[PDB]
Amino acid sequence: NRGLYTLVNEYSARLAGAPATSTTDLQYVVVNGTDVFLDQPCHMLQEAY
Amino acid sequence: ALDKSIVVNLTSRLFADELAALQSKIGSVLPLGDCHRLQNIQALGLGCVCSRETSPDYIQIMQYLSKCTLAVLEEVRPDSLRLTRMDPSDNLQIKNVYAPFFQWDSNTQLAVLPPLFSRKDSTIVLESNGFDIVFPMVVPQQLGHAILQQLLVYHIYSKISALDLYTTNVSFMGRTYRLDVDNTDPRTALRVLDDLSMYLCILSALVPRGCLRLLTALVRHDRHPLTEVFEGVVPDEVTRIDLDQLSVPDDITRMRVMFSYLQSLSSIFNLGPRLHVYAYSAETLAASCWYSPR
Amino acid sequence: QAENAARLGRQVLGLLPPPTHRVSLTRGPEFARGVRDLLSKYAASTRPTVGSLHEALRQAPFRQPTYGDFLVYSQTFSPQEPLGTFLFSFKQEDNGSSMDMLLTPTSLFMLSGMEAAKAPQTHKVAGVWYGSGSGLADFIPNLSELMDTGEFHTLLTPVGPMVQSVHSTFVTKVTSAMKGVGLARDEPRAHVGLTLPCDMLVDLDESCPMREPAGLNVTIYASLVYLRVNQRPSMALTFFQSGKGFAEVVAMIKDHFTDVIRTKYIQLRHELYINRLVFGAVCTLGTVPFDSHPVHQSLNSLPVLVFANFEAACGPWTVFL
Amino acid sequence: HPGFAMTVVRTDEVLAEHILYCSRASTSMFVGLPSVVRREVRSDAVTFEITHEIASLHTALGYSSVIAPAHVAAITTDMGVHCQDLFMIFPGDAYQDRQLHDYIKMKAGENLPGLSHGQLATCEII
Amino acid sequence: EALLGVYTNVVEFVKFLETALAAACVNTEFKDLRRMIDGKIQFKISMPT
Amino acid sequence: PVYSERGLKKAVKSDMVSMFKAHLIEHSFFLDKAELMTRGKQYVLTMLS
Amino acid sequence: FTEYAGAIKTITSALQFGMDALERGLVDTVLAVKLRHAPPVFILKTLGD
Amino acid sequence: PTPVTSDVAYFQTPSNPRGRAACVVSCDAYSNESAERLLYDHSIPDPAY
Amino acid sequence: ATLEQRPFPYLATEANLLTQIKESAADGLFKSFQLLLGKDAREGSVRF
Repeated sequence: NRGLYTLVNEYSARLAGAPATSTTDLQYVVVNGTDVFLDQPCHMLQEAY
Repeated sequence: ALDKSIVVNLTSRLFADELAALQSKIGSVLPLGDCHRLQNIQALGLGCVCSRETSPDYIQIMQYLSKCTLAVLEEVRPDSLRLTRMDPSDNLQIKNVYAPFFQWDSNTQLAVLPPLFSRKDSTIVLESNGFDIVFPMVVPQQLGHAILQQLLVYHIYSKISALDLYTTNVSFMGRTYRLDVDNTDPRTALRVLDDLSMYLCILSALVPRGCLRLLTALVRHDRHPLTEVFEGVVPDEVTRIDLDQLSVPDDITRMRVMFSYLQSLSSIFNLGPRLHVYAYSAETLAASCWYSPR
Repeated sequence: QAENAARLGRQVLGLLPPPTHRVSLTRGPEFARGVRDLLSKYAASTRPTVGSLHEALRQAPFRQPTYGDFLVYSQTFSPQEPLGTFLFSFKQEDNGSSMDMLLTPTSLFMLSGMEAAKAPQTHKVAGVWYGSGSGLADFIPNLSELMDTGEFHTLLTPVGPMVQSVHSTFVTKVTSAMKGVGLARDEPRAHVGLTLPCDMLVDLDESCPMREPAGLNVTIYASLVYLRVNQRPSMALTFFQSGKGFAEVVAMIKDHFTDVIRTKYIQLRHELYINRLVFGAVCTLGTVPFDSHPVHQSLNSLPVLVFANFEAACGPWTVFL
Repeated sequence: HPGFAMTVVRTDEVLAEHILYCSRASTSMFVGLPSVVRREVRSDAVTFEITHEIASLHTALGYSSVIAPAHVAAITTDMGVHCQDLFMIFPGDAYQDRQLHDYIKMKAGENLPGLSHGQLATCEII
Repeated sequence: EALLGVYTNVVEFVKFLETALAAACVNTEFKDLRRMIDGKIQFKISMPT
Repeated sequence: PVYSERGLKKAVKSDMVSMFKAHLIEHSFFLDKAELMTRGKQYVLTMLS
Repeated sequence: FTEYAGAIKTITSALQFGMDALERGLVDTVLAVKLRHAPPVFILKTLGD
Repeated sequence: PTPVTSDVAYFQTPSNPRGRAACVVSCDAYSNESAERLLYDHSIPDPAY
Repeated sequence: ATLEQRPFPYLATEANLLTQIKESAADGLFKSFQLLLGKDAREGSVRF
């Protein structure tokens, strides 16, 4: 909801809510954010392709 | 010799609000997970077992506490928490800021307990990082025992209800207190009670007969200050067991097994790690103590 | 030949306890210059070298075990061992000056007399170190009666791993280790770790995980279980490895022996003897450091674990049930 | 066809190589001094520790670095038609007849030892 | 039977100052950074009309 | 090493065998597939580099 | 002598390891600082105009 | 021989005529008990469909 | 043809040998290896 300059800042430095695991058999949610490098551009735009 | 220091990296600048609480409790014992210098903030809390949305179970939390390494704070910088470590068997300065305040002296004794009086007072929340930190409580052994006595008595008499003044109050010389039970998972507190039903009915099978006849001679007329539990009336059960004749070598074999099973009740009434204070300063609130994991 | 004698002048005077820190006050602040091992942060450079840090490597902790010296009949202590086995000292009465009885866990399997499938691997190996079992049972004529009243755990004192055995024909000398890591005799600069058979050891921390804390300390526990097989009293000794604290492991040991507790106490609906009620006892054989990998070995096969950096600290027997 | 239609939502993951551009002199860097700390001294070994501390500050106010998706390397998510079992997320909720609940759980459903096309992907039903 | 070769890797260090990544940065060696609590850089922007 | 940077899990081997098949069909007999392409030299040279 | 001098080669190469795994620590953290403040093109391009 | 109701869309994509896929490179190494559930167990769907 | 940890005077090469060693040794690229962690990574002693 906040101003879009803060949403540019928080987009890269904050892994957003409910991501998915990589490399493991099913889509689990990752709680260990020491390693995972995913960027999900579906929250800012609020779409589904 | 050895080094012991833990500096805790942290991903957001803390606010002045939560910096004031951490500065107020600058000497404080809290467990943490891994034994390294650099450490995430999600290990420093006791809140990995005691959360808000999950119902805490204080026995399991206390069961959790004897596994972990323990730590004392040194500084609270605005980015990083800096802590020192407690290892066997090392003398160390310990300084109580613990809010349900009790008085210590030289040659006292201590033990570490989960927060059992006021969770809101003993846990500060970090909205900056989203993870909350739970401090444990250090108690002398006499009240260290007497809280676990009242907590096991509670889970027996909450199951019978399937009121509060007898079940949730810890008694002590001069003060009375309130245990914090609103949402407790009793199931880890009941496997302890399941093993009490194992020992206590074995201890009812090997009762010595001469010690029961000693009470039938005692509590009827000989009234003592510490026998006021029975209120001057014999129980109906004690009259039923002493019908046999007394013989000495029968009770010799009974009192050895009575002796050996009271060695086993150490395992079910264990506190956490124990702290042997040899010197305590009064006006400075610091102490000196050697840590012993048992 | 004094060059041989000056070597002992070097090595004895270099290998002593550190002396007491005592400096006269008239010298002044020179005592603070003699506090070197308490200092624990050393400066690093752009390219540090051994010549930069030969002072940081010099200050070391003061560690020393306390050995035991045992003189054993060579019929009991089998002449070949893997040099790191754990020991016990059975004791009944001082009959002579110094003749001592020692029990390895493979020797204590044979006095037990339990079934083969309880420990399927060491039964073959302990039956070739010994006879049918009556080569050892003639020393203890009370093995039928110590198992009934339950006195057998009160007569064993856990001592620690082997260091050296000098073997003769009729008498075997055995030097074991208490209080810590015993120095290896034949290999220099080496440390004898403790070797357990894989059959006797029962691990306790094992999970899918399906999270538990790490620490500095994982403790090997011994156990000894009084039971009855073929309507005859017999014992069972197992080992346990966990760093969970003493309040959990007594609850974790009872879940392991749930079946054996039930099959015994079906008997005492008919006969209730108070001597029979004692069931087990648990000692503390000393600590292991966290995350040291137990290394599997095999000898003739007999699979045998080994633990690096095992330091010993004996405890009493406490009677669980 | 039952009385209702339904939509289905997936996810997808793409191993992507990236181009990171960074303009000149955008961060000021501060470099301390390394030290050696000795701890966890044991009988077989002695462990050391070499630590270093860094302060980094952003020189300018505008954005001075830009990342970009450049090259697709793989697709991991397999775009599978596996759907999510609500029996797994919500194991507490069940039907009143415990004999009928074990019937519907039979007719719908670590089980997979190997997967051929790729990492399996859960769907939903709205 | 014979030894024919006895071969081994050598790790050549790559300094940060000789990477070309350091062209995106400004590097100052600072002797006592453990003493510092907080750093601060302050901007004054005038805007003509 | 962009595929095996996570370690060869069960889901990396499947993504890697699914590229053994796709290169066996699309890029095979490459000097015979480039007799009938328009690029020609540019296809063989990127195949042979 | 060849036991001593082959053990001083161990402890240097165990300590050249310690410093040259810390120069990788610079190059890691400086690159990780850049990626926290690097928004993508599609967000930043229209804000650039 | 095959049921007359088998799909034609199986015969276009290159998989084996067993009816189930037989890729064993996908599953775990040296686990013979786990690689047999791919070939012959029908509690699971085949890894193709 | 046996592997042995004798303290040879190992020679130095220009080329790197580190690309895909974590997942080649574990999945069996080459027979007869041995991984050495920590204090084991040393040229131990000579005994003839």
